[PDB]
Amino acid sequence: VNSFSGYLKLTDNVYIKNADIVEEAKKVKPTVVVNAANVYLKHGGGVAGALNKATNNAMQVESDDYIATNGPLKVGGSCVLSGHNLAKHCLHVVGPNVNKGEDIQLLKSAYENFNQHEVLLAPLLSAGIFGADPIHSLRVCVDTVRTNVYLAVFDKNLYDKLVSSFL
Ligand SMILES: O=C(O)Cc1c(Cl)cccc1Cl
Repeated sequence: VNSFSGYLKLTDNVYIKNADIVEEAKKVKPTVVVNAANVYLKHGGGVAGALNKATNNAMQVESDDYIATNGPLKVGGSCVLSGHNLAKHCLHVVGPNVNKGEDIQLLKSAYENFNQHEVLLAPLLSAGIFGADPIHSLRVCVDTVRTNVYLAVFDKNLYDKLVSSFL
């Protein structure tokens, strides 16, 4: 049993809810919250901007030190950093950004990072400002992640379309 409440069960291991990932993290304090990161860990907008704002910019300060030491992530890659006030850990995962022309096949590689964690609160990778089709992102998630993933979808309209269209 875990703390997550109000989710619809899609599969054995994948759950979904219409929720603000920031407000969900604040309530649950999950072991792992996933950030929709870019390779520079520049948390300007979308999910990353919202998570970072909720940490009062402490996520960005930590991230800048990580990049200064290690250099940029790979598209499809990840790093584990602090969850600050939101979670124990933040798994920063880089899905391909269609608005930069990145290979959508890298979305499966991105989701494979989730398998290193038994339970996660996450957004749909590569959707939102990254430009991918969220329906596709959900299919790749279900067909790739084997650990228990709780997906937060902010827009009620997209949430309802993801559920209604789910095979
Ligand atoms: O949650 C939403 O409504 C839209 C959304 C964002 Cl903002 C970021 C990543 C994935 C998705 Cl699906």
